[PDB]
Amino acid sequence: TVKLDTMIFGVIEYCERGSLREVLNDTISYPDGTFMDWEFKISVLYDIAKGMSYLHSSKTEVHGRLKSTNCVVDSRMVVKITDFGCLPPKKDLWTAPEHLRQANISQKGDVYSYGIIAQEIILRKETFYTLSCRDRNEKIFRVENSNGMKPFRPDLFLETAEEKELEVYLLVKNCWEEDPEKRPDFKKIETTLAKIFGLFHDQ
Amino acid sequence: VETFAFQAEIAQLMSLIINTFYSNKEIFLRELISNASDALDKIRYESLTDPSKLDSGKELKIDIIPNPQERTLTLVDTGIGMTKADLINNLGTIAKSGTKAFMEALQAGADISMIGQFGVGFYSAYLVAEKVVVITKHNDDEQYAWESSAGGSFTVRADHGEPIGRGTKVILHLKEDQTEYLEERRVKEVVKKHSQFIGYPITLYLEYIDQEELNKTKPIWTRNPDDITQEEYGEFYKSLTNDWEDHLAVKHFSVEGQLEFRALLFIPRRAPFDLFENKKKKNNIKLYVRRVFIMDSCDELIPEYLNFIRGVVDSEDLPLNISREMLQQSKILKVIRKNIVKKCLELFSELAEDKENYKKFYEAFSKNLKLGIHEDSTNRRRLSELLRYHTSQSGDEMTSLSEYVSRMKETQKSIYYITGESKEQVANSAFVERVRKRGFEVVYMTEPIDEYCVQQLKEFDGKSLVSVTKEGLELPEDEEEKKKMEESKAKFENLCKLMKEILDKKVEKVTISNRLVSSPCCIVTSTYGWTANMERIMKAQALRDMGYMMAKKHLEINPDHPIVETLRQKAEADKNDKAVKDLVVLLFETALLSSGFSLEDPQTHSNRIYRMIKLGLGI
Amino acid sequence: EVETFAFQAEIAQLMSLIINTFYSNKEIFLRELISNASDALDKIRYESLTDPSKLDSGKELKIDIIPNPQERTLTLVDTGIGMTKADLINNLGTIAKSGTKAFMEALQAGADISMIGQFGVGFYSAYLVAEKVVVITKHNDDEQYAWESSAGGSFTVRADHGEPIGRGTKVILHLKEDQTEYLEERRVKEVVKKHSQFIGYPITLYLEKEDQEELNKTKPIWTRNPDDITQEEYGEFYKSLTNDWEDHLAVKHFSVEGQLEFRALLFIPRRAPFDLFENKKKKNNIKLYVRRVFIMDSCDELIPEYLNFIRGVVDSEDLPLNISREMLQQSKILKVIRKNIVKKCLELFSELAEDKENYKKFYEAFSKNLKLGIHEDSTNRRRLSELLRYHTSQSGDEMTSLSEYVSRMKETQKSIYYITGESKEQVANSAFVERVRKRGFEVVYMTEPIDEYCVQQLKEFDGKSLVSVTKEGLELPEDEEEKKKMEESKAKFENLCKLMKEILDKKVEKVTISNRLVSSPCCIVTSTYGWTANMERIMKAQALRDNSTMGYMMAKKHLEINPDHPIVETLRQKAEADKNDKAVKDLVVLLFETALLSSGFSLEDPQTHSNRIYRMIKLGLGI
Amino acid sequence: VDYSVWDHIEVSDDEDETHPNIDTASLFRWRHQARVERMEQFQKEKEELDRGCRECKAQQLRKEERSWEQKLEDMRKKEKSMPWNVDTLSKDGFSKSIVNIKPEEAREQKHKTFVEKYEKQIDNVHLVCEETANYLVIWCIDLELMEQVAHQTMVMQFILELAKSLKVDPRACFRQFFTKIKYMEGFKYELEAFKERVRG
Ligand SMILES: Nc1ncnc2c1ncn2[C@@H]1O[C@H](COP(=O)(O)OP(=O)(O)OP(=O)(O)O)[C@@H](O)[C@H]1O
Ligand SMILES: Nc1ncnc2c1ncn2[C@@H]1O[C@H](COP(=O)(O)OP(=O)(O)OP(=O)(O)O)[C@@H](O)[C@H]1O
Repeated sequence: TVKLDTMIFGVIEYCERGSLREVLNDTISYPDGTFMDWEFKISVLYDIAKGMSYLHSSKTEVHGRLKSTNCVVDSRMVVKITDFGCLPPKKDLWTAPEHLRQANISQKGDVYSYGIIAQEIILRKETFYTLSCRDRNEKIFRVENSNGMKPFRPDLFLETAEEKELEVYLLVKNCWEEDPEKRPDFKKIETTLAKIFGLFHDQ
Repeated sequence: VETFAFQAEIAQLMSLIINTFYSNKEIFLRELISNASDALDKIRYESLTDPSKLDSGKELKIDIIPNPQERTLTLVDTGIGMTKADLINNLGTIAKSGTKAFMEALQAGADISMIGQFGVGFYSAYLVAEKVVVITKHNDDEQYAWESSAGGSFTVRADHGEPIGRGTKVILHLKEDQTEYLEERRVKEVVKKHSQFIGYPITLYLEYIDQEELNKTKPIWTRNPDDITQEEYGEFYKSLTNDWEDHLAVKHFSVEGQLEFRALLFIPRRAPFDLFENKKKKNNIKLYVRRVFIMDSCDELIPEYLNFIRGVVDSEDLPLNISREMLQQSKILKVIRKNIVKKCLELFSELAEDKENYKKFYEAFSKNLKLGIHEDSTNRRRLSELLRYHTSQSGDEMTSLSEYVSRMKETQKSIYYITGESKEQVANSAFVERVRKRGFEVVYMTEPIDEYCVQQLKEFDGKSLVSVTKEGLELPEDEEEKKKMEESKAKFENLCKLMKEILDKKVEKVTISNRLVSSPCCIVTSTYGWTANMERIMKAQALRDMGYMMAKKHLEINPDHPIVETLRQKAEADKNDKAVKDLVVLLFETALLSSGFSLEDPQTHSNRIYRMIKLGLGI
Repeated sequence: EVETFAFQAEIAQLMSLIINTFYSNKEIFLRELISNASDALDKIRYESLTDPSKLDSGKELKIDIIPNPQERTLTLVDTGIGMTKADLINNLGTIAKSGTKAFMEALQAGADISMIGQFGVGFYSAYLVAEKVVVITKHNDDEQYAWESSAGGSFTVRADHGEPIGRGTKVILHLKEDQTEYLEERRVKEVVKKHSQFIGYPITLYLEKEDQEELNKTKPIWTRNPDDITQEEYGEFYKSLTNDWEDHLAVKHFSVEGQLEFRALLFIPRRAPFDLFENKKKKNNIKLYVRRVFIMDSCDELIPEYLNFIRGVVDSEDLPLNISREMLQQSKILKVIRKNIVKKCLELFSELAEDKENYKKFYEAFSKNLKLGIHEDSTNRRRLSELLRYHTSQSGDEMTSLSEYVSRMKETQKSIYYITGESKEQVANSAFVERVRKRGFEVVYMTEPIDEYCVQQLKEFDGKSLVSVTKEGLELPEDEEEKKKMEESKAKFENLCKLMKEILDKKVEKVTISNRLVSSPCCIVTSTYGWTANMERIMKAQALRDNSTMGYMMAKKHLEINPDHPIVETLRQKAEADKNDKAVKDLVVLLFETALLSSGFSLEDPQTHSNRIYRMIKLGLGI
Repeated sequence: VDYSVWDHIEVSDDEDETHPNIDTASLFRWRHQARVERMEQFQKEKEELDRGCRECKAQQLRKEERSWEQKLEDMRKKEKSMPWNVDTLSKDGFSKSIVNIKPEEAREQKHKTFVEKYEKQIDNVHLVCEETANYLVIWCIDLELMEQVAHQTMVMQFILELAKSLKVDPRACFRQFFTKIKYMEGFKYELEAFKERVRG
């Protein structure tokens, strides 16, 4: 006379955040005040780093569309790098000048896109925000001059108040050079991120 | 520098073979019958070229005889036999088989197939015995006797007395602690479990003498179609599934190539009672090679959501193990799944071309179909096509989603729906006034598992979907309507805020909606979040829990009733009247109860209604 | 006449069988050699125990592994005892002749060593991944010797190669063409992380230049006497054994000597995992060790299902295990261990039962698992009953056990009471308890579905029965004055009962009057057998099964009316005045509808109720 | 004797790659697309290698032809070095399907024949009917061994009542009662009630 319980189907984690960009807008979904810290940023960058490191090992090591609105965060505090987006002339600040010059999305575009998304996620501001101008067409036009004689990068000149991630700032400076040759591999990034996460985890 | 040959001690290998090679006890019978079987088809092949080979006997039978008073077991078969040369080296050598030599000398084409490629089968019989004796007669050699007792020395001799025609008689002495293998139930169970698909009859003797047969069913999938008929399929299904009802769907499958196999798949009529109750280890699909039972208990063989289909798969060659229970390099076992599921799914299409039989099929297997369309992350698109659902403007029947899309109105880019608890609830609910006023269609949702599927089914042939119980529905209007209600917001502005202080929290934003023509108010849920059914279903799961996903709430108000304009006039009169307070809280209570959401404390509502009715009563 | 010969064996097919069709994976080949070095190390130590003069040929006893990808070679260098010409031409060159067993048997009567391996057919597993094998050996007497083979059918023995060596044995493996995946750095620690962690000799690993990671740091402690252990060492061993960052909660040391000797360490966790009931991976939280080697894990017939959080290890020796080194034949022996393990787990729980806030945390963590264990097992109810705690009404916030409630009973009643609801506020103020509250009795609460699951199978406690406050047949011991009061009440209200039956019926079996309401007009009660309202609500939603015939024979209700309120008196006087009016119909349907709403069931349609109250308010506002 | 052809196969995707950072729905498509483009590029490579020698076909030309011949040798070498897919191990041989569409006296027969044969005999619930139960009760009333025959009568009569409650044929509705009996107080109460009914 007992139903004999059993057959728990669990549950999928409820889908919610869909762009990793709309999270950076509303305090209702996630407060923008004192809730802002550094352990969240190092954690999310760490998950992106390990995901990219695993992805780049296999035969599908080339992604081609490194884009934050592609990245998704669920409600288990986990991050996924999906396809989502599913010839494309779709110009954006997020593409590397190596595409705008001739062709052939490759490693260097992935490194450049990683740099710009890291910038956008640390500073918490608009896409490629510059205090000098706020119109999109001249943003694209200046990008068209990125192969000129002076670089034009996201605003991370100076002032720290934090020290700490001085290494990570060295990486983000490394990602912003016209020459695509010297750009580092994933190894230094993931090692430094793992060491910082461990320093923040043993406490 | 010197070169030396390889050595191998014999004595310790003898105990190595009989102690740590197998794990159970019910396999020596299978080994012995397999040996008798290969002898049988050996002499059978020898017959077609020489009839005189069968002068010493025209019948091919295998029999087993127990005897309790001597505690002895006897196996009798008529086959090829041995000569003196065979007995000395073929049997007395560890890890050597005459089958391979015979088939290599027979390198003139393949017409028959036999088993045995290792050469340690015989000594397994020594697991539960002390003395083994073999009596052998050959077509051109005299009667010979062989005896052994696992000591390192074996005995051969010329025996006299009790002449036989030809063949082999094997007599096994038994232990004292293995008496249990001398009864009818155990031998019947073992023989029906392990070796019940051999192309020769097997009998058994119990002592008035008795005559009976342990297996009298023939293999079926070895004959080509265009000869088999429906009645044979029905009889085979009845024999295999030990039931009384017939089958519903049959399919035959055959492949080729380096990996070759044959398959039969069956779909039944009525649903089994203990289907998802599990507990019992799955025993649906069996695997065989050359008609001996190898593996069962499907683990990666077939997906979990198709655990209702019986069938049989036969192979020809496979990398087996020293002990024949497992399969080396299990990855190959995966591949067959890709060749099975697909093909099986094909059947589901062919059944759809006739009307009523598909209703009969759906009525019991809807739940399996829903679990499949949920879990199958790759073939979701194919599975989503063959669903059948209720709808508003039909009768009592169900239609297909494509038929639904075939009648879009003119400027309609979305498909609406609604989930609930029963038909009569969503039939006259408070959300379905304007969508029927303008003239459109709705799809009703009624099962607890159904609400999972819609959670994953977001798109269908270029059109998205929205839920009628979410904030921000968009449907077409015309310019007079738009000017009319935007000037309507310019009237309740003060009203738009007053509820805010009365109900403080547990309300976020209040606006004037356009979905109500016969009800004043309703409660709407946010976009990112759940519905009420989601909350109650989660509260139904008892083995789980966290939290923190509860969606926000919104409240709606209608501009047509006289009640709301009376509230407006009383509110603009003053802000210090308790009449507006109590009627607003009562309206909120009834509105929140009217939309499926659970209550908080029924005592307040009961007391309020009691006071109302008592005051109306006259006291 | 008769003859008696001896058996004979073929060589080529035997070798092919022993290489190509015996194992279920290809990672074993490292494990075999790593194991087969330590035994020789032990022989060195034991032989040196008596002769000090063997201290002048070497003081280091280790094992080193060197890979090489320019030349595609692997080297395993050990400092073992080695062999001479006779053993090299005798022991290694033949199948199934183990020197370990001979060495063990030759010396006895008070020895202490358990060398790994008795079959003698293990070394050839080196041919699983490679193409040529070579062994360099110099034991203690003559020059070094080399042995080269390729599993062809003839091996080669060679004299000194001119390499100056002190002692030990080197095994050099020539890797195949495609198996270079066994050369990069990751899989080395991945493989050695699982099998051969607990071995009593240090292990190093060389990679490059500008010594490195030693893949062993933790000497196992279960081999020691559990009488001078301390908390800190036990804690750091806990931290080493599993990946976490918190200290332990409680531990238990277990040892049985007799027909079967076996020892065990068991831990309870601290934070409950978030996937304790997630599918797949089964019950796996326990590892099986024999002779300091891992065999297998995640076998269901080891621990009862309702225990999926205890973490530890059980180790023993002298067990019958098969060739593949992945299971244990004669499964009968495996069944005996659980009957002791579960008893020791219950003993640990009972000992923990003496602590206050540790038990608070433990209960808050695993209430559901404890109650599932209560429901499932049919043998340990008497013991698992004492570990349950509940809410009450006389203590409030703080918890209580059934023993305290038994200890402070009133001296007249012979029953225990309970009530199952949705949350605390649902039943803290409901209409089902007023008379009990007035008298001064104690009613226990219940607020989780697993409590609902476990309450059905429970039958009594210390000889007292459990009765519901939501079922027909509830009485309190009172004086017969109240009895004749109800008597003349029945004699005074029968026609009202008939009317309440004949109003619309089809929903109520009978209408009765009892003493459980003092501040409410009407209430709903269930029958002596069948499901409750909460039962229907919980079982109507979860899972996939759908057949309500059972509920069709576990669902029936009765209505109760309190004949004290003024409203009942008014409706009754209008009733006996006349019964053909419509106002009586309106009032009775309203009362029944609000009773159904307050009972706990689900209304078949709230729209009609909403329309009724809306009409009432419309008339009240005078529109 | 030897098994070496079954050591290198590739799975499109099954379960064995689940690093909790990548989405399975995207990884699956990525792997499948990678395999198909690899197939296509090797396909064009064989066409190029073929066309080389084919258009090649004096001593220099012979040397070129030999060099492309060795190139084809290398191509077969790499082909033999390529792993097995899921799309080269099998082909179809034949298939077919069948829909399986279906196209007082009985009471008297099932009474007399079944009652006679089962009275001689005394699978039951599979074959016996209400008249068989009536004659079993008749045998019991002739009797009043006792307890066991009464027990079987209550057991199969309860099976018939369960079938009536479920409104289904008891011919395939007998395993559920046993799997539920493997309630006891109610069964004993009904047992004694039926015992006092038949004895009275
Ligand atoms: N009853 C029998 N009749 C004829 N030949 C037999 C019989 N029993 C054994 N043999 C002979 O014994 C040899 C096979 O012995 P063994 O059973 O050890 O090997 P196997 O055939 O590879 O085993 P298995 O088929 O059980 O895997 C063959 O030469 C076969 O002819
Ligand atoms: N490097 C070595 N140094 C010394 N003795 C060795 C060495 N390798 C093997 N032996 C010895 O040679 C014999 C061959 O052992 P083999 O590997 O065949 O089987 P085993 O020892 O029974 O099993 P296992 O390898 O599982 O321990 C044993 O007596 C073993 O102790």
